[PDB]
Amino acid sequence: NVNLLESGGGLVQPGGSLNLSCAASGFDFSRYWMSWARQAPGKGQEWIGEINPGSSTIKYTPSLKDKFIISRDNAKNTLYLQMSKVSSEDTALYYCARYGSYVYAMDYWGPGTSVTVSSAKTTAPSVYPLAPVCGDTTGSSVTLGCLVKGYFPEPVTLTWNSGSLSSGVHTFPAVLQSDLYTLSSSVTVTSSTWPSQSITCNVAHPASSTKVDKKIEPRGPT
Amino acid sequence: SIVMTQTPKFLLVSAGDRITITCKASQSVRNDVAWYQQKPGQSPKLLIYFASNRYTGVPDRFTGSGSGTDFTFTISTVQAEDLAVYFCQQGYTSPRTFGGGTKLEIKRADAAPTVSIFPPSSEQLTSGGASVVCFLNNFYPKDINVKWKIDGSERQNGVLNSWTDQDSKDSTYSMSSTLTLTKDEYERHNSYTCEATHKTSTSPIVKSFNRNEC
Ligand SMILES: *[C@@H]1O[C@H](CO[C@@H]2O[C@@H](C)[C@@H](O)[C@@H](O)[C@@H]2O)[C@@H](O[C@@H]2O[C@H](CO)[C@@H](O[C@@H]3O[C@H](CO[C@H]4O[C@H](CO)[C@@H](O)[C@H](O)[C@@H]4O[C@@H]4O[C@H](CO)[C@@H](O)[C@H](O)[C@H]4NC(C)=O)[C@@H](O)[C@H](O[C@H]4O[C@H](CO)[C@@H](O)[C@H](O)[C@@H]4O[C@@H]4O[C@H](CO)[C@@H](O[C@@H]5O[C@H](CO)[C@H](O)[C@H](O)[C@H]5O)[C@H](O)[C@H]4NC(C)=O)[C@@H]3O)[C@H](O)[C@H]2NC(C)=O)[C@H](O)[C@H]1NC(C)=O
Ligand SMILES: [Cl-]
Repeated sequence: NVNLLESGGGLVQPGGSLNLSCAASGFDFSRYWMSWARQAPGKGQEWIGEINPGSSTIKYTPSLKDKFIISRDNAKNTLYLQMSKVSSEDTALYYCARYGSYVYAMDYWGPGTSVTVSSAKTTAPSVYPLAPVCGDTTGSSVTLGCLVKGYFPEPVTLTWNSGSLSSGVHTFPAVLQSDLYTLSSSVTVTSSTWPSQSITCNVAHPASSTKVDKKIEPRGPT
Repeated sequence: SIVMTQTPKFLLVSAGDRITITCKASQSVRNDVAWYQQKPGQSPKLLIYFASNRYTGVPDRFTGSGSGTDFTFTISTVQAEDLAVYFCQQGYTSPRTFGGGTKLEIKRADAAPTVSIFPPSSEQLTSGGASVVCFLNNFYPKDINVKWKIDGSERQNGVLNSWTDQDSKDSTYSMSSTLTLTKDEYERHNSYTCEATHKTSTSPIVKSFNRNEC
């Protein structure tokens, strides 16, 4: 049961260095070619490089061949990407990928690990509960929200009732302004549900070790 | 390095229709072409390899064809779940370069947005800021305009908008609009309004509150 899981991403200052890891399971890692790719914000996928099972062949895209180094540890089932001299164009989601048997096609991609290259300071979010006033409803349902402001870098993870509530949820892409992100999420439930069944927004920001629960409480008729 | 030129960059199709994407290589790449599908929030999945072979478990409606420099990818009957970015790749020589991608959007029946407005939370007001939030949810088509008014006067400075990707389940879009003031400016006015203009109605959808009144 094939699995890849990248780790090691996060904020790195321009000109700095960062090592990414890719943990593999569910197949004989020592028999497969492996590769890295990345997707920068708003751009398509970009192939970074590849490495054969015995590490005797390692190839890169020319623009990256002097910044990045690919390596692998077959004994530990791990693939690595050594990033150095990074710049703003290296900000991206980085993916590790297996090549299919005897083909140069990428038949399994990991979930990705986010890297941000910036000199802006790490900042913790403020988390604000949003409830309607004056009894505002849309028909038979009510919409509540959660506003996450003033943080850096991405990512923030937002859930509702620790993930138990996923239907009727819209979580919007984070938007950057003056080196701080805003993110918001709305949840729509039936008027009967709330507030008798509590609704809580959970926000996690590992870069600032922030973990916040904000219960939504009424400020108008229910 | 070989350039893979992928067209069109965008596709808007109704469910049930056929689509064809084209990838042209700057030099011959034999049959060493792969096609991938990347759904919103997910990693890419391999659909086609060696130009025209379906990868294990890929459904029949996906096919590819071509050789040399000219390659196509076809969905015979598009389904709503096929909303994704599709991209080609040549694997003939290194670097194994990708095409620029095609974003496939799904056509559906018109839907007016569901609009909700929220005054600043008291927690934020304590810290000296004041954000007013308007959600405009589950609408189609995607083109929509939001205007903020404060005591009847349009406000543009301080507005931050975010849009979801098209939903794979109901094929709608949603949008969030946040107007951020200082607490002092917020308390200088009483009426806050978010007005949505969308092709479904001749009239704007107007959601409003007064700081002092219900
Ligand atoms: C990302 O990963 C990579 C790879 O790691 C592996 O893969 C990953 C995925 C993991 O699995 C990981 O577990 C794996 O290991 C990491 O790279 C490693 O990084 C460490 C540092 O953190 C390096 O360790 C250093 O190695 C130096 C020797 O390196 C040379 O030889 C190595 C073995 O062959 C070779 O691998 C290196 O590439 C390098 O090779 C040379 O390279 C140069 C230029 O590139 C060439 O010109 C040479 O020709 C070439 N030679 C050869 C034979 O190839 C050690 O010297 C160094 O020790 C010093 O530093 C540590 C602190 O880091 C101290 O604790 C030590 O005590 C020692 O300190 C030094 O002490 C001397 C005194 O004896 C001082 O000299 C004095 O200095 C004065 C001026 O200040 C005066 O000049 C005075 O006269 C003079 O005597 C030194 O100043 C002092 N230096 C310091 C800094 O304090 C250390 O052991 C690994 O080599 C490197 N491995 C690879 C493969 O790259 C990477 O870190 C990681 N990054 C991140 C962000 O995670
Ligand atoms: Cl590429």
